Amino acid sequence: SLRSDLINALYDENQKYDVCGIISAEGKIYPLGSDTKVLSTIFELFSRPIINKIAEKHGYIVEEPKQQNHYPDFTLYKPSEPNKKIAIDIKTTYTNKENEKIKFTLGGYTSFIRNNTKNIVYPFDQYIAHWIIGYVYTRVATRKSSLKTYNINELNEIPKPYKGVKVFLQDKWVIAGDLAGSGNTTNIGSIHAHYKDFVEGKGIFDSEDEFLDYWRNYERTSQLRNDKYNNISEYRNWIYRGRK
Amino acid sequence: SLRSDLINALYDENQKYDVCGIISAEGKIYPLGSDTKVLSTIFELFSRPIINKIAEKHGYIVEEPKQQNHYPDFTLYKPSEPNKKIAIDIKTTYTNKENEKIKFTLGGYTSFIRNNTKNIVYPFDQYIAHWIIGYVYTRVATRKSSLKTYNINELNEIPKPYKGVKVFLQDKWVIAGDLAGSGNTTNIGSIHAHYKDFVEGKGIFDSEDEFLDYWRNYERTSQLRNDKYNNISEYRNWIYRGRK
DNA sequence: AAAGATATCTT
DNA sequence: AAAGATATCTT
Repeated sequence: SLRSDLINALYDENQKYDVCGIISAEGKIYPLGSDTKVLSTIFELFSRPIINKIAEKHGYIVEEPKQQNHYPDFTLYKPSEPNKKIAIDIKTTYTNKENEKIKFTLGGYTSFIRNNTKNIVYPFDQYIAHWIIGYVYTRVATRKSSLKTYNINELNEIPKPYKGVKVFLQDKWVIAGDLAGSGNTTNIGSIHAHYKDFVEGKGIFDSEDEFLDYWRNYERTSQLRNDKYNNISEYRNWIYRGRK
Repeated sequence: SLRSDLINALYDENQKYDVCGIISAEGKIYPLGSDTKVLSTIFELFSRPIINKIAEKHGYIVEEPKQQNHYPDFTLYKPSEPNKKIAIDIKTTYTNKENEKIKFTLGGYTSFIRNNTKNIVYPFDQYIAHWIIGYVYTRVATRKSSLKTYNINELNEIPKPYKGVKVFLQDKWVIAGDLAGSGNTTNIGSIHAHYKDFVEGKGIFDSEDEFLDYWRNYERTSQLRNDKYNNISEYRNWIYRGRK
């Protein structure tokens, strides 16, 4: 299927290629920096060709946003099936050591999930799937990156800002947690777990319907949350009480 | 001076080189996307070797943040004078057609300017200068060709996501404005003007001390600013009356 | 944890 | 404009 083909293509491409710099039209190469600010950008760009190739192979049109603060990174759909759109978002995070627990920010909880057309390319109801392509990289111990330029002959001598990279594709609701991923920017937080758990989808919500109800009624501050719910257990008790 | 040389080098490099993609150690090239999240990263990386080259020529050490989310992008200082550090931050914004008005977000107003060691590499009082290297690019619409990978022999064929790029170097206080650049993320806003005004330094503050005082006492919401000041005129009247 | 940093945009 | 979106991190 589209999903299985995309997952195979992602593993393969990632296992074969290692990004090491930005290149100019004149052939001069500039090395990469250490921060996720740099790496999330690199992984977004690395993924575009893969996604588009697999999508074409299945008769899916691929669209990127026009406005810069609009979700998702990629909207896939067949012209004949306008209400069966697939949303793909690329998310990045790091680990200092290979077997540590990681977590992702999974998007705002006050935008499109509460208002059908807010900050989203197409109305939220036109999407039948929301996939997360997550990249996890291990930072290198050296805090000092290279500050000189290179040429094509020196590609093998350019130091990489990451030690290793792992990728996965998974439905957003399956990996969503019950604690916010950010405060002032009100993001949904993912489960705090090992890479394997994201791959296998060991989440906390019983369904996508529960995931949505939880995040649509989550309060912004703990003060407001204390009289409602602060976690999954409390949310379920809140349902029992009659949503009050 | 360090400053004249740095801007001559940036201006020169920008005219002779055009970034067109990221490259893998295997020689595969991936095209660039058209949003600022992407170009901001590219311009940061493009600037690094130039800043380091010019700094070394003048005997300065160049240091990048050891921790993420710490200002500034580059800290320059002579070993013999640790308390006269220079902060350089790279900022990017876009324009839809050349010669329109632009504005930048100039960093937070509730972190290091109010608390000497908050989110900054070295205590704020050890910096004698805060320079902003600003990049302005004219946005260009993404085409189908940008969604495939390329080879080294095709560098000149890869489409660029920008039509033109202008660069300037100026002191932060000089180009700082009196209105916030963001709400929930409390950023200082720059003057809203044409590129030449940034190069020339036609700002609104009379001194760096006025700039600091204004932003150290700027309230976070218009409700709270109502009885204090919302702009430079009201701030000056407020100062005239005894800060009441 | 929760709250508020990092950079920049949109209406 | 002011306020709150986009992604992610740290204390």
